[PDB]
Amino acid sequence: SSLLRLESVVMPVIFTALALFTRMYKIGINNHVVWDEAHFGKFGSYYLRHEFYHDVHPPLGKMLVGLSGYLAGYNGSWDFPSGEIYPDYLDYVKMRLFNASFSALCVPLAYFTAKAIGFSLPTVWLMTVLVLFENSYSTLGRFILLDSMLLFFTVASFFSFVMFHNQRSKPFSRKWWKWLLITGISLGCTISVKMVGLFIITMVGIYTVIDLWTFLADKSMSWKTYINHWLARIFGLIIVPFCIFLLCFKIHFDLLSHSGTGDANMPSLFQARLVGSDVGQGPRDIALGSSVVSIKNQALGGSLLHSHIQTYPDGSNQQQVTCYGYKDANNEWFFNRERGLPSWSENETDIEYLKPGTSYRLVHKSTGRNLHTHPVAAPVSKTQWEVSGYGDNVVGDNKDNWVIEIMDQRGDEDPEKLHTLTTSFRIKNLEMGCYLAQTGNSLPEWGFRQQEVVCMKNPFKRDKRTWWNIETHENDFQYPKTNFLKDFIHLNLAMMATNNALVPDPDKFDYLASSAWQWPTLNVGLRLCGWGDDNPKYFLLGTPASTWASSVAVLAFMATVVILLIRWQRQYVDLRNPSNWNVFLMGGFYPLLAWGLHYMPFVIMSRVTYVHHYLPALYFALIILAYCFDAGLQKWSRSKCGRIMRFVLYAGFMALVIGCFWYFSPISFGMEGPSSNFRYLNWFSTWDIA
Amino acid sequence: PVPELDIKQGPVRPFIVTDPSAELASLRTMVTLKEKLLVACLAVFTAVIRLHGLAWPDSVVFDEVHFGGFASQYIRGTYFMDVHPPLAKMLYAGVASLGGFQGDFDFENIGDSFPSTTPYVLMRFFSASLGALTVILMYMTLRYSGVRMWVALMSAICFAVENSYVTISRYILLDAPLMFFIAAAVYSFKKYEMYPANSLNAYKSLLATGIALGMASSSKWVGLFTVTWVGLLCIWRLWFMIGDLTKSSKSIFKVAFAKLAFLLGVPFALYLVFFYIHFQSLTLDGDGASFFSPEFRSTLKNNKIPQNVVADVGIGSIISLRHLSTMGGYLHSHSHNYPAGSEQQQSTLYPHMDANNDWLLELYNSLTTFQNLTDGTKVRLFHTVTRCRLHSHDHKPPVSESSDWQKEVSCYGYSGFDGDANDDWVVEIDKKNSAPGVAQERVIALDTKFRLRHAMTGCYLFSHEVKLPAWGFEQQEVTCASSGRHDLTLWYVENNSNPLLPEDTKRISYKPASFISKFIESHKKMWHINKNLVEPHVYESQPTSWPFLLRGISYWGENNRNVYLLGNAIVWWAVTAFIGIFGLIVITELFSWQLGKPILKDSKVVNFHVQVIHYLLGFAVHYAPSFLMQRQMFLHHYLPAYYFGILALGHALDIIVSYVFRSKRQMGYAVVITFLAASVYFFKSFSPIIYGTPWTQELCQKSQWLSGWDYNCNTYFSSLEEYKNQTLTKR
Ligand SMILES: CCCCC/C=C\C/C=C\CCCCCCCC(=O)O[C@H](COC(=O)CCCCCCCCCCCCCCC)COP(=O)([O-])OCC[N+](C)(C)C
Ligand SMILES: CCCCC/C=C\C/C=C\CCCCCCCC(=O)O[C@H](COC(=O)CCCCCCCCCCCCCCC)COP(=O)([O-])OCC[N+](C)(C)C
Ligand SMILES: C=C(C)CCCC(=C)CCCC(=C)CCCC(=C)CCCC(=C)CCCC(=C)CCCC(=C)CCC[C@@H](C)CCOP(=O)(O)O
Ligand SMILES: *[C@@H]1O[C@H](CO)[C@@H](O)[C@H](O)[C@H]1NC(C)=O
Ligand SMILES: *[C@@H]1O[C@H](CO)[C@@H](O)[C@H](O)[C@H]1NC(C)=O
Repeated sequence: SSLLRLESVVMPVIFTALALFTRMYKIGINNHVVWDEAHFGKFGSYYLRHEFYHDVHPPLGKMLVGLSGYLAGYNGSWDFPSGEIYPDYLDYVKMRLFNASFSALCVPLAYFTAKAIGFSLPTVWLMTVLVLFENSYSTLGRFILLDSMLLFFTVASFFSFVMFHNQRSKPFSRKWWKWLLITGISLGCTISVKMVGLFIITMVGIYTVIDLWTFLADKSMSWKTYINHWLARIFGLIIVPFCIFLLCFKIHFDLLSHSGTGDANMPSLFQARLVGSDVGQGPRDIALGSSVVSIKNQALGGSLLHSHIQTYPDGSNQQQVTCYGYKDANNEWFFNRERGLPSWSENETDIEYLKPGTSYRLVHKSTGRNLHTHPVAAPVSKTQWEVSGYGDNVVGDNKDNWVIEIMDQRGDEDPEKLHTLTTSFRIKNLEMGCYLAQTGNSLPEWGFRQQEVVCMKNPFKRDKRTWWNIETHENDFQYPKTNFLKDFIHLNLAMMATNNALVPDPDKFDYLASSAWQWPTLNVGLRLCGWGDDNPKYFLLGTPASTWASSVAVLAFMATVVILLIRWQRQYVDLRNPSNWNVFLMGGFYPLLAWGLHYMPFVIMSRVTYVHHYLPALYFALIILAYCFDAGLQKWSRSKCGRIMRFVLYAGFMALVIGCFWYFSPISFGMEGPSSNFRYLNWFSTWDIA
Repeated sequence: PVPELDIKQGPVRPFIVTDPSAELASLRTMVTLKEKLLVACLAVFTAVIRLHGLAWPDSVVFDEVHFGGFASQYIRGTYFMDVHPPLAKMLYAGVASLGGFQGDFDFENIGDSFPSTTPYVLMRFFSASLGALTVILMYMTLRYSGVRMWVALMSAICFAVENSYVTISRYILLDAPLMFFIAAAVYSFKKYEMYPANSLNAYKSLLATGIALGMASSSKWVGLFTVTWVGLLCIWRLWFMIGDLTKSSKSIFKVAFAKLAFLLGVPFALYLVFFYIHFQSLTLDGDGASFFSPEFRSTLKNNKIPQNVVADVGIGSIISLRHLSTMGGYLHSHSHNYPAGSEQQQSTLYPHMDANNDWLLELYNSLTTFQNLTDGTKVRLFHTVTRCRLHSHDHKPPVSESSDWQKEVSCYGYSGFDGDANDDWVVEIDKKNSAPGVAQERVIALDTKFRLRHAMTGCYLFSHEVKLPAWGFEQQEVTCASSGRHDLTLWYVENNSNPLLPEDTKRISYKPASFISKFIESHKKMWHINKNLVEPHVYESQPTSWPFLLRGISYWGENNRNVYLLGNAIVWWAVTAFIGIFGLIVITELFSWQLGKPILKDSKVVNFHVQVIHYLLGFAVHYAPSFLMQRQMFLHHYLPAYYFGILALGHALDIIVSYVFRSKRQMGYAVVITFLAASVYFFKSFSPIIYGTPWTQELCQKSQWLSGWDYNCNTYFSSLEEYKNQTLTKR
């Protein structure tokens, strides 16, 4: 009618207004860098200086922190330490205003989310005051984080997901393609802010597999229409979230182009392309005798060619030739002529350029041994021989002859000869015929814990372990542009490598870390800043009216799918009309599956997990609690005393999350006192809050 | 053999009843004389094949040193620690002592010949006897699963011929009693399938599933995966009992509660009883209980754990701290210097009692008083032998040197001449992990558990499970760490003595290990070794390399003979070929089902897909959690899952005979007789790799089909004649 349209207009701006109030009320009061504002603020400052970095998370969160800084009149010149005060030019009020505007847009998007998943009108209000009035969201929405952005594109992912579900009855319409492409864009932004956005794509992917499954059984659907469904779902649910992800790494690579911290996580050609370039040389590439080089492995894990002065305890008592991964004068190498010829002299006049396919003797500079494989096998891998260093310019054998073979050229110069950084080369022995390789495995402590170097007889030419490149040249030129897809793969493998390096040791007590069972039931919270009486002090935990009742609603619904499934097998006809099945499935079931996908990887994985990882998982738990208020009180809409009991039960629990948000309002709004004033909301132990 | 489906019309859709008649019980048991004659014939053939040439490898074989030596430990009574639950080692101790075995032979390393005092051929007879009975349990399991008589006979003869079970069951190993009790669990549960689930025969089958299932779970922890598999099949069967409408709800809860009671009560009861026989028979204390708590060791006989130490400790007492969490712990300092840091006197964890574990409690500031150790009383730990304090200068750690936390602690100082504030240690009693009473306030030996905070750096005294190889070998590291784990930070005092206390002092001793704490502590060491059992082994395999039978494990090499575990590859590759073909045909029956065509018309195809979802699910639950393990594992961990693979392959041969060749069963029996004939041919060619019987080298080269499996092929001679005129060495 008219009153429902009136609440439909004036009510989203009341919840939007209480979202802007709830998330922006004491933004500029703490006056110090906080929990991960020190990290993600710094990463946002890397874009404003256009300096390269490496970090675990995908860039669209950090690019939105850079866009959060460009709107603040800030040039990135201040790195973000932990704990320190702000300089007066860094207007952090616009940045915290920006992220708290993302959570303050996460609230009305939950309003229209709950409007889309059925939900008779008091349920939309309880779910909007439920996502709105919460100290976990308004605590972690207050700051320079990409948890507000992960939460925002998770809510836009579920919202555009149900708005895609609501036009399944008229497929291939304008609304169908609209919310399918908006679901693709929001899912792609959900990965590209943080890599745990694969969880919502597991949920929408399970919905898509269930749709294509039930579209196999429709008798009227032709095969042309069904193949149009497959191309529509792989396009708008696979290609578009991958095109947004690739576009985010295109703005990541093409935006920042200088050097910075964490530049060493790249292949040396991409590091040579960027502006800083402490790995490149202008005029000349390589020559014979005078070119002092350091050979680098292009394998993921290989390092510089090293030769320390200790000799082999297991071998032919020659000098150890291993691989080490830092700058050293023992990593210096050069080239000498083959066996039978007079060697290099320091008073030559012709600067000979090196020729591939020609045998040479690779001589270490600071020590003076010839690169050689000798008839003692490798110590760890007993399949192949062992690489050593023997003799000088005249003492040795015919096995000292090592050829140079071109494997790949990056153009912009002569491809016939060996070069620096533009010539990936394999090295093969002449008499034996083994290719110089590197397994990457670790040696025992006799070789000072360095890399194992093997010389395999027949590896393949598609092997990355045999590919070496020249990095240093020691006695007008631009390096070519690298392949963008290859840099995408190498940078995602470096991100996954830092994820594997993020696994904690069990001996160090990380005070801030938590386990996933503590995030519901609120066993522990999270201390975001310094707990002195000077600064206002924040604390991450949910409002215990929302997430206790919400967690017990996930337990009460996860044993409602089972009860309705047992009663389904017992031939009961549970959900009669398509309306209440629509509210069960979209309002109830896919939030149980999105809760499970957003939560159960955090209880399975071996990684440092904190309280702020439950914020996307808590949202679907709050949808589940909204459903347990929706369908659980649907039968009370028919009796008058049941109707009045229904509205005072909705108003009772809504007043409970109002009063329990306001009672715990100091732990998001500041706790400006001396931290002993706030022991009244220290309800349990392990809530280290006072 | 199998009846037609009895489907009935519910109020919405048709439902299938789950109450078999007594006819289904009579069709699938040994009701005739010909079937008992062929079970007796398969028992003769199996008892010849599984027990041929026994005690011909008359030396210890791979991991026969382990479970044989542990059987010797149960005979001698000296306590030991192994990864596994006790029943299939204590059971070899009962077979051994039943055969006249009195310890007396440490099973040291592979190749040690048995003396003529140890019964090994009787233990080998027990292991290969249970490995023979699992064949007859595969026949009866298969017939109870609903299977033609002759195809169960030829599939079970095909299982007696399987090389991997003859090797794994012939020797003193763990997978032969384990495989017997898993096979008896699926035996008794498939016997429970065919009974109407209310009668007394069905509850006898649940009780036999309980004692066999939990007697598998108590022999090796992969039996817990058979508990999981049986439980998922209980979700299957209770799901279809919900689907049955003629069954009342009280009947479904009676089958569910009695199913839960016989199938989780009786496994947990038998598991606890077998650990009670473990703790009750293994009473002596040896070097095996060297990494157990001193309250654990207080139950054991002939202890060196100190009893009746002085409870109330005072300032001026020669004491000895012991680390709580890491079992190898004492504060230990002796006259050897570090290789790094400041190269002062080292502070280590030495697990045994010395005089170098002794420390004085002296104040920062020896009177005639008894100033108690209150909470926050800063003291200086004065080592009484080498005349030094405990000093925590901020230098590099010895072996955990990559540590921004974990500050290094040492021992340096002169009594009366070099005493500074950096030798202080504030005693902070943890009031939670200490027992209540007087010990919660002040320091009582054995009863409180305090934490030594350094008074000038704010860091706590810390240790963990990393030793020191430089000097004082096999001794761990003492550090002074901030933000280290609160579990690894606790210290307590034992073996204290001061002159300023009378001889009528209230002593204290340990609370000696109530059976629940004994059980839980033993399982924390089970899980602790089992998770951290990382050794570089040359025959170690990878779980995705098991179903293709590449690179099997080796067992024994002596006197121009070898034993090597590679399975019957023409049964192995047909098992996993049937995992692939059954996955493909169940995908094409899902898509062909929903796409419009009707699937599952004939009842034999229905019981085929039902029992191969059952058996394939047994393959899934015994093989997929071996991917979820960060430890080493060999080819014989696939083998419980491979038992369900050969059951499902049994049903594959049944669907070749019984459905796809209904009109011409001579071709179905022709396919099964060529498969069985090729299987027995693979056994006959690979018999000299099982029994340690002689090959020739020109055929040993030809037998290596894949180059992946490699068993020292130059060990054999060039002809079989040279073995008769040959003497053999004995180690
Ligand atoms: C996916 C892994 C799941 C693993 C766990 C599985 C189940 C445990 C979860 C919940 C168990 C509660 C089930 C109550 C169902 C009420 C349905 C109903 O109320 O209807 C009952 C049906 O009786 C049943 O079938 C109940 C079967 C119970 C199954 C076995 C229960 C497990 C035993 C306890 C195990 C531990 C449980 C707690 C675990 C946390 C009344 O039907 P009727 O015959 O009177 O009317 C005839 C129908 N006409 C009128 C249409 C014809
Ligand atoms: C079939 C429906 C019945 C219901 C039961 C359900 C499933 C039963 C079926 C198979 C058992 C599932 C076990 C895998 C579960 C974990 C998945 C996993 O992870 O392993 C997968 C693959 O594993 C397998 O090779 C599956 C083997 C299944 C048996 C053989 C299948 C037939 C294939 C040969 C067909 C021959 C030709 C046919 C025509 C003649 C990869 O391993 P990964 O990723 O960990 O390697 C990473 C290791 N790093 C971390 C160290 C790098
Ligand atoms: C409830 C109903 C409705 C019906 C009742 C149905 C029912 C009977 C049960 C309800 C259905 C149900 C879901 C049960 C859950 C199963 C249950 C009780 C418990 C979970 C069991 C588990 C799967 C896991 C936890 C245990 C572990 C400690 C597993 C670690 C494993 C190992 C590391 C083994 C190592 C041994 C070997 C591999 C290596 C050494 O090998 P070597 O010899 O040295 O080389
Ligand atoms: C960045 O802003 C600060 C703040 O005034 C200023 O001092 C500095 O010069 C600026 N740097 C650049 C490169 O603009
Ligand atoms: C030290 O404190 C304990 C705590 O009750 C007390 O029993 C003991 O008598 C005290 N020591 C002396 C010498 O009073």
